[PDB]
Amino acid sequence: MELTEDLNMELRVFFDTNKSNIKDQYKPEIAKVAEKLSEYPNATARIEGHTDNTGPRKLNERLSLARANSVKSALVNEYNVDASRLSTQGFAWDQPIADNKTKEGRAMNRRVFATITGSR
Amino acid sequence: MELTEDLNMELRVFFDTNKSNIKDQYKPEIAKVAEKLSEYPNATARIEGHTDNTGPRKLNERLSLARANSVKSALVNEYNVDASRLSTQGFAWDQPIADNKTKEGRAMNRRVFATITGSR
Repeated sequence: MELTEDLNMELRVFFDTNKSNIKDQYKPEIAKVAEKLSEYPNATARIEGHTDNTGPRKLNERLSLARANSVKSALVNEYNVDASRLSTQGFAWDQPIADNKTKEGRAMNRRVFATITGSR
Repeated sequence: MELTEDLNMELRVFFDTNKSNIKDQYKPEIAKVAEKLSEYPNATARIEGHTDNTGPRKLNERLSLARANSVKSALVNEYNVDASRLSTQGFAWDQPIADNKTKEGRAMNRRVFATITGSR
C-alpha cells in the first residue's frame, strides 16, 4: 500500500525588548514541536529570528539570531533533539510582520517563527 | 502554533470475473484504511470501480459501481465508517490500466482504486 503522512507545523515565539529568553508560556508549544520531531524522525525545522527596528543594527543582527538559537537550544538541550536537524538564522529588523510605530506592532516583530516539515 | 498532518493513501482491490466480492486477500488493506480513517476523522475516500471489456456493456456499468460499493460497504458495515465520507463511482471498461487481450491484463482491469485524503 501507498500510504504517507506529511507534517507541517509553524511555531511562533515572542520576546520582550532586548530579550532572547523563552518565556514559560511558550514551553508547551516547544514540547509539541519536540513530540512531532520524534513522531516524524526525518523532519527538520527552519527557525528564523527577528527584531523590531529599535536599537543598533549590530545588536539586532545578534539578537535575531540569539532568539532563533534560544528556540534551537530548548529543543536540543531539554528535548534531546539532534541539532543538525534545526537550522537557525536571524533577519534583524529586515522582515517586519507588523507596524514598528506602535508598541503592539513592535511586540509582534520581536519573534521567532519556526517551520517544521517532515513525512513518514 | 499551527500543526497539520496530511494523509494520502491509495488502496487497490482486484476482483474475479463477474464478481464484486472482496477477496480475503484484500481485507488487511481495507482494515488499514479504516484505521487511518479513524486516525484522520476528517479524511474522505474517493472509491472508483472498473471492469475488463468482456461482456455486455450494462453488466459492466452495474458491476463496476458494485465493486466500488462493495469496498464502501466493507468500510461502512465492518468498520463503522460514516458512509457520507466515502464516494463511489463505476467506470465500466472505460479506464483500463492494462491490456484486455490477456487474462493477466483483464485481471488488472477488474479493480477498485480508492484515494483517501485529508488532514488532522
